[PDB]
Amino acid sequence: MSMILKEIRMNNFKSHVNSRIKFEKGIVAIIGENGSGKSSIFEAVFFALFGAGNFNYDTIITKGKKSVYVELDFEVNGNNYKIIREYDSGRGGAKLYKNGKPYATTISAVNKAVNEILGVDRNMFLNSIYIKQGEIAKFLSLKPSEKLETVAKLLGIDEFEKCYQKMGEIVKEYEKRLERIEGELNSLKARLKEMSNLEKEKEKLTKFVEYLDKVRRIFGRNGFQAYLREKYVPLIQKYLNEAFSEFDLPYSFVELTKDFEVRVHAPNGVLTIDNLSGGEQIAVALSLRLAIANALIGNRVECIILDEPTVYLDENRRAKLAEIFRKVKSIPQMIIITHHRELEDVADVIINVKKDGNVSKVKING
Amino acid sequence: MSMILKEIRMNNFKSHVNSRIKFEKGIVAIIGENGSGKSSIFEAVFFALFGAGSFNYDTIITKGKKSVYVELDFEVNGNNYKIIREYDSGRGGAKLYKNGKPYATTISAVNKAVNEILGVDRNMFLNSIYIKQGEIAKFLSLKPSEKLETVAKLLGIDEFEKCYQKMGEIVKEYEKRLERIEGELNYNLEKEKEKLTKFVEYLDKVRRIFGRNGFQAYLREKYVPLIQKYLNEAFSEFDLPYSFVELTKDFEVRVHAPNGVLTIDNLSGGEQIAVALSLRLAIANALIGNRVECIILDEPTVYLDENRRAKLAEIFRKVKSIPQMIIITHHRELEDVADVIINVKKDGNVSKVKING
Ligand SMILES: Nc1ncnc2c1ncn2[C@@H]1O[C@H](COP(=O)(O)OP(=O)(O)O)[C@@H](O)[C@H]1O
Ligand SMILES: Nc1ncnc2c1ncn2[C@@H]1O[C@H](COP(=O)(O)OP(=O)(O)O)[C@@H](O)[C@H]1O
Ligand SMILES: [Mg+2]
Ligand SMILES: [Mg+2]
Repeated sequence: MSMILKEIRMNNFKSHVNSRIKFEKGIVAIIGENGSGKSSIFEAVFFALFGAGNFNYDTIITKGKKSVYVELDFEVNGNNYKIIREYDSGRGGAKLYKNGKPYATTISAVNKAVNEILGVDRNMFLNSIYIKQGEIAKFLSLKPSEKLETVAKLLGIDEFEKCYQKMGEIVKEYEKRLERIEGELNSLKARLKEMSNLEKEKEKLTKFVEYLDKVRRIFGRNGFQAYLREKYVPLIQKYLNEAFSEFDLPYSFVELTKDFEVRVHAPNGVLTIDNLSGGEQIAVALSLRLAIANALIGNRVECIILDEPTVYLDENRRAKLAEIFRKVKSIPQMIIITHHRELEDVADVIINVKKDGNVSKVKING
Repeated sequence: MSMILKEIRMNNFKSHVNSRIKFEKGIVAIIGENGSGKSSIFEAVFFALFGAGSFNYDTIITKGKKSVYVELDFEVNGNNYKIIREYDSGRGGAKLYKNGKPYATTISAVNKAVNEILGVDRNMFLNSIYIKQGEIAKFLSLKPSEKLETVAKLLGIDEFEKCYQKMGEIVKEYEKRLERIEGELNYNLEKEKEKLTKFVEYLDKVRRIFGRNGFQAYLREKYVPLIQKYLNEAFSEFDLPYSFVELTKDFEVRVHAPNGVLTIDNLSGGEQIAVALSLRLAIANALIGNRVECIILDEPTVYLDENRRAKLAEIFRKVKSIPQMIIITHHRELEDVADVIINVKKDGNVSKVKING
């Protein structure tokens, strides 16, 4: 389930000693000089949604201060939630309202409530709503085989591989111990009791080893991983094709393979993103990233946040992406953070951020 | 396998726009005012070894800049590696040399090469070479609960607990589908139904046989003998007045003194610190299999009262088994305890590194 952001109030959150930003649907541009406090705005949003995870409040509390307060009004499934998360000199606290009425009141409940509502862990969610600095540029830069890799990372594949490997550890540990035992099996009372128990341990470990190995395969490449691929690929390919129509790409059919290779079927070829022209390469890259976000949540994303989406792009490409932005319609609320003033011409609502001597200020114009 | 650090060159890495530090064996003290750029030096070392973990390049690139470059020369098993990891405006890259000759050239290969070389994941390694500010202090004050706990936190019980959740969340998913299946079966690929019900089975077998104390156990039968052995070898080097030190299968220290077994919260204050460093150092040896080559203590003195800072200083004098012990701090005194001394001074947002005495 995807949310639509509505409003946030913050107290002593890094450079935002006292800010109150209201978001609207359509295309919102958050324009402000580098370091003016743009990104903090969202860290606070995510702080409001999941709170501390054990991290250090020294990182979000305004330097000098010893208390921070974030209040976020968002919307999931039409229902309007207000979540407040505060911290005052050691004493934490959090509460969650639903359509005006109290719903959760303890840090523990609120966290549980929030995850019950969104339907995904903090990471899955974060990747379905937040696109990091110049990601679309870094992507076109990766070698083809690295473009597959980051799709898998975004889907949480590597997550399971990482576990496949930890299980591997345990397996081997139990195997070397089965060697350390087999050897030991090859005063007189205890020597015999120990011998029996060494046999006993042998029966115990050779049993767990088999288990682990099976559950190790499930974390592996053709276990749950393959399953996840088999589940997302189709969804991504469906949204990839919607995007191609939306951003008006001259191809009637885009395919995503299990390995996550984007294949664009054209007249005389079955090309890859790298075969596309810079203009189209940008379009496809956004399409893919927007698709993944859809796949991570199930349906279509409500709100998508693009942090400095035009960062490592030349002057000509920045312009193309700007035009591609103008095409977006299928995403109720797209938030664009940037220092490029031009992008304002692509927004329905603009929010200006300007640091005033280590104190972020927010004004609405355009 | 443990490494010995030799040298690192960095470009636009946080406060180090252009620094080049050369490390030497024995005891190296990295002294510099708070915030002068000491710790970044090592973040860069670790950046050179594993690259952007899972990460935001905005965090390591000098503010204003849009490119960072780290070049680390280290040594594992006598072999001398030079690993270079760079990032220029979106375009990443990495290469690894071995004894002068190219060995790995792609980010993907280098990472794979590095892990093939060290023999442990980024975390296991990191804990076998980097003692985080406070760790020591945490062992002299934390309750007997925290201790025996915070110990396993080091052996990696956390990473194992995430896979514990994964497992439960994979059974949940397998059940969501096993559902759709039954649905479709009422209102050939019933074989998928078999594969899934079978996995949900294996998953629950391990899920229970490893519950909250599943890894707890596994850990005890892998690091404990070693933590002890190494914990002992430390007691000797430090000249502790005990012939033997036991490690309860619960990661608790049992010092053996003439008047029977003695506990940590009952030993000499000066030995408290001494024992604490021995335990931590031991845990580092266990994590890697053999004796650590290089051990980095980041501000190992913070949280200690005047007197204790002095004791630890003197216990650092005794450390001869570790070929390279790197001390980071903003306590000038400690330079007395160093063979080499690297000074770090921030010159208006730009770290500078000098060599002295
Ligand atoms: N803990 C803090 N207390 C007060 N100000 C902070 C804190 N942490 C960071 N800042 C300020 O916030 C700025 C960085 O904010 P950020 O939102 O990342 O900017 P932007 O996204 O506009 O590039 C820095 O300019 C810094 O001075
Ligand atoms: N990305 C960055 N670009 C430039 N300077 C940075 C960056 N990140 C941190 N710093 C600066 O470096 C200092 C922190 O460096 P650090 O090496 O952690 O210090 P120390 O270890 O001496 O306490 C802070 O003083 C901070 O202002
Ligand atoms: Mg930003
Ligand atoms: Mg430091």
